[PDB]
Amino acid sequence: CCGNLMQTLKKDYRLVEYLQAMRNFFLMEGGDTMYDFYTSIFDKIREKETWQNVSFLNVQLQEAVGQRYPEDSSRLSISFENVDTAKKKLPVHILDGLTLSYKVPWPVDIVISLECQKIYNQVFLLLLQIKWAKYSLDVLLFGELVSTPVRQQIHRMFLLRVKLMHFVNSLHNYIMTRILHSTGLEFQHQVEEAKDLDQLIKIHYRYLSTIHDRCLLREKVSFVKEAIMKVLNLALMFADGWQAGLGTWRMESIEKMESDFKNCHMFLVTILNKAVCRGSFPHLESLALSLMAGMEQS
Amino acid sequence: MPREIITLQLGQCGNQIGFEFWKQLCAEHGISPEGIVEEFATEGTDRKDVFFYQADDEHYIPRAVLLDLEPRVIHSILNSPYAKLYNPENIYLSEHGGGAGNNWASGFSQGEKIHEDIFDIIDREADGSDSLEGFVLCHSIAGGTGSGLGSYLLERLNDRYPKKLVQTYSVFPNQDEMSDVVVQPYNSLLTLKRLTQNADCVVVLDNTALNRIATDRLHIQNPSFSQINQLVSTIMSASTTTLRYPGYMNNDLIGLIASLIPTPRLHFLMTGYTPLTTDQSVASVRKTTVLDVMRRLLQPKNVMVSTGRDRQTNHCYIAILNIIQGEVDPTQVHKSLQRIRERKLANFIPWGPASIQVALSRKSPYLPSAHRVSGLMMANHTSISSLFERTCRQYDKLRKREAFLEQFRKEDMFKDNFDEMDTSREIVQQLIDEYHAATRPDYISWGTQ
Amino acid sequence: MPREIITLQLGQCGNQIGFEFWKQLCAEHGISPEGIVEEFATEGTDRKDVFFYQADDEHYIPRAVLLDLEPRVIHSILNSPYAKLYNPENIYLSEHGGGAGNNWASGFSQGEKIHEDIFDIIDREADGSDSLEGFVLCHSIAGGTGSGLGSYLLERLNDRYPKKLVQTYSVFPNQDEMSDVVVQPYNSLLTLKRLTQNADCVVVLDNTALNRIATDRLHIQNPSFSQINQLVSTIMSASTTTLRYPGYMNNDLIGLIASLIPTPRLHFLMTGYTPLTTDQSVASVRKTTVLDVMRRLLQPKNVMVSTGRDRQTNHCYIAILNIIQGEVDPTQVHKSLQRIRERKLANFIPWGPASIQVALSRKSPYLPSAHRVSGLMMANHTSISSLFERTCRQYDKLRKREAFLEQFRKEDMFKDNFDEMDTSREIVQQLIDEYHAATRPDYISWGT
Repeated sequence: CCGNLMQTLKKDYRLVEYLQAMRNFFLMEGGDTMYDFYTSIFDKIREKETWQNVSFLNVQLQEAVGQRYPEDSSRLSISFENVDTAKKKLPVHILDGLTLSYKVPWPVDIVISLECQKIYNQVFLLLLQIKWAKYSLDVLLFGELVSTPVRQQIHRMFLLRVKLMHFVNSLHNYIMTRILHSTGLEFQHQVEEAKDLDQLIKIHYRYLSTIHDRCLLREKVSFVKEAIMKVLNLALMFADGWQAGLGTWRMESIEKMESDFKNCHMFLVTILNKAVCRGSFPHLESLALSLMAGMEQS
Repeated sequence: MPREIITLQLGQCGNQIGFEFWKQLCAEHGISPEGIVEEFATEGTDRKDVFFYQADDEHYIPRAVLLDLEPRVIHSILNSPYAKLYNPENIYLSEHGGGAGNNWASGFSQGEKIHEDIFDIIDREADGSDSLEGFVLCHSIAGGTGSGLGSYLLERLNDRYPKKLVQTYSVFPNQDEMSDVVVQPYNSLLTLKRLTQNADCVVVLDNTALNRIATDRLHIQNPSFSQINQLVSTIMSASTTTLRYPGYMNNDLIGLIASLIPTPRLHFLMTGYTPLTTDQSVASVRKTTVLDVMRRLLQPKNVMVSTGRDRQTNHCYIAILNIIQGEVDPTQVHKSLQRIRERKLANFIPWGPASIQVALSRKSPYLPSAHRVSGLMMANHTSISSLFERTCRQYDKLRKREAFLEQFRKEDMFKDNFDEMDTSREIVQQLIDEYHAATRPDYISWGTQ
Repeated sequence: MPREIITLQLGQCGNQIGFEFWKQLCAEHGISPEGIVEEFATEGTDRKDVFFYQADDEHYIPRAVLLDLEPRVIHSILNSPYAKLYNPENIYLSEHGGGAGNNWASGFSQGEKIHEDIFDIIDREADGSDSLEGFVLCHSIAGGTGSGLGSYLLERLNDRYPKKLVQTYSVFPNQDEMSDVVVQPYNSLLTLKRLTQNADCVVVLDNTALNRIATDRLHIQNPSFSQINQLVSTIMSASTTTLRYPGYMNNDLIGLIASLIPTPRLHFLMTGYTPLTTDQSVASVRKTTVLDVMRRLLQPKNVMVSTGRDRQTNHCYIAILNIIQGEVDPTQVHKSLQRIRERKLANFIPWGPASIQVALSRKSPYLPSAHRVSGLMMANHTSISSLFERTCRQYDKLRKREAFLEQFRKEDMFKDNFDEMDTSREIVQQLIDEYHAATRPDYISWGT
């Protein structure tokens, strides 16, 4: 009976297709379309255009999805709430008002619960913030800095930007590949092994719990989450200075930003060391090692 | 949407490289020589609009521009089976067909003569490009046609797209062969001038180094120019696999290159490819691990650049990006990076943080991969200055003898003086010194007056 | 009953344009040049009674009147296979064959000499029309014969059909081609005068824009005057297909033009077409999307009006209607509207509701389309004022300079002065200002 039920669920309710769509949208598996999307979003933020318009954001999202995934374009919906930038000082946190929704049919909506949908949306929001920071660092054009006369200071600021970009990219790659990609492969394998609907529900819940743990959402990592937020805020300030260019970023300000980055890196390393010695996040040691990987010991 | 890329093929060598690139891309994507998708190309996951345009409902045309000052190569390309692959409106051929006479200045003047036609082609391709990032120039620096046309293309791309990035596939002259073109170092100098002033990134492809790599890695005793072009086309295919197979990383050019280019002047990139196999050695599927892959990539026999052994300068890698394509275990990637760091397999700049970035990518589904895992290495290594220093030494050796300069003196750019060559030599000297400095902690003050 | 349209062909150039228009309509409706329906013309979905009359129980004749002051074009039509398309009682050919000498006044005087005959022809065609809506004049405004004869035709349509609409096709001179008609600015003035006073709607066709489209879109390196007239006739056919091929919407001329004419005087319309393909370029079926079409339509190279760069007027669209003919997917239309709105491809009047209307129409089964999907846009755009302002400035410059007026001075309309040209220039200037006003909230009073 359970085999017949699982076969019916797989064939008629496209459960695997729904999970693939979740990967495309929540996990940004549609990397080309989501890349163009997040690049347009970061450009709108850089252009100081109104991005906090749910209608504008939803129109751009529907156009992006309809270009590459027209069938999925009708089930995905995005809403945008204006994030109070005064409270959320990190430019990545401007996106915290975005709410992505995916139309899950019955009876699959029993599997993709509102709490499941909330977790997926939280993961999507985290990925969007990471993509926003990534684009902000990648889109930093050297020509924006070329206007300032201090060639040596400009070069030092560019090298500090390069180092910060390498660090942030390393963190992003850790999350995407070592956390997100590995957990996606594990989830796909577990879903392939799912024998019954209750087993499938448990597998999905385990996947979600693993993401939530790796997303530092547990209270036990609240101090770690805050430290990560501090480092992300430093990265956002660096991206803002890069967008302002060296003409606005004076050598004193570039040196100050480099000092703040180094201090944040030292603090993060100390926090990671304390956590590893506490044994609470041994998997983060590889992430901690990766974040200290290739960073010069200042 | 894809970021469309216009490919600029300059001179005889550049046009041959472009033709072989388009052939390889067509084969990998299942595109017919007429631009029609082969029935086997069922994986609609590739972004053709990045590199190809549709000429009709069935024909995909490469976003490639073939520019030559000599008609022989363009006519040979147009007489090949791949004549229908490229959009004909993006092909500018010099009416005089005489080439540049191995004079960079003559090639530049020919580009100026075809400036209107070339920029009309470029604009037509830009309107045919949904999200044109910039232009990719394929040319040789040693000849007249590929070098001068490359300088012209760089100038016109800088003029038309001054806010857009310009990447080039620049074939550097063979440094181990005695060039019969005594003014080749002058031509090379003019090309380096244009790359410094009007290009944003110049990938130096030394035909001597290409032959050496073919010998050591491909087991090709005498690499032909066609074989070098096929190797370059394979490299381009591997670099575009992430465009044809979208994935977790390197989904955009700016995201890919941001980590590699710390300063605007430090735009000289070294490349690496994996797996490197001889055509005969496809047979044995070695269970290579990500660590094993990285180890094989680290062999100088597999590096497509022959940097000299400088004994005085502790040349080091400024930055490394490893793009890995195929079946990759993330834990294996992590262990590979760990082993690379632990083994100190790469020397980094002493003046800043530097590492080997590793990207794992899916392979293109339309191109059958003989390897479970494939990889591209992008690296910034200070030993590339030894190539630049060698080019500078060759320029100084030719300029000091005024050898074969009369062919350049026929062209207005070099008719009265060689000041463009001397400025190119000075810029290349400063670049070499900075690259040597960039291997040193004093790189913080490198390039300061 | 269908809203029949009478086609008025004026002067040598106008008669050539009308002949090519009737040829295109016949090809689209499967009508032979002799007036016989081709066996392939099985799609009875077209409204032939709008544009054609039956000459006999079997032969459908275009409702076209060919009037010229030069015998070359009219004689070529009467010696062509299309000799039977036109009503012979509606064909006036000057015995002298000398034309108007590129003088609008001579063409107007020739029209005046055939005024009685022309209005008798128009009335006969109206009685042969079950529900004649009005007269459509096909002419060039730049020559002498076609311009003056066009003004005469507009006057006679106003006299004979004062309650019926009178549309004119007024060809503005090519600004990139040297016009052989030196009096073209005077000719343009006379045509603008008649459009203001005796025509109800003037579609401005700038030969400069037609040439630009021929070069970039039709791949015509040197568009001939005949080629320019055939391009204009093709554009008019594509824009009128929904009148000639009846469907769910735009089944009458007045319903079509109502949205286009904000004021009775502000009747100067601009046209656009997308996707544009040359007849020769049929080989490569470009998968043009409705969104791609709409994006191309916003390009000035695709606008059928060559407007100067006016820096003073914030030119905007007063209204835009896109008539799309052929196989159209509603989802593609939706994507096109989305792309147009997102890209802000049209700025509208602030004084009334305005949008880019999209009509999807089937293509004529009898006319081979070089484009899998094609569309004509008819739009009222304030940038048309820059074309109209340029025409007005040229008119004023010619009248003030009496340039090429000596050929016109032989005719009474221009014999003593060019005051009619100067008043026409002033009216066209007011029209330009109103179109600029039509971009502004004061558009409610535009054309006053």
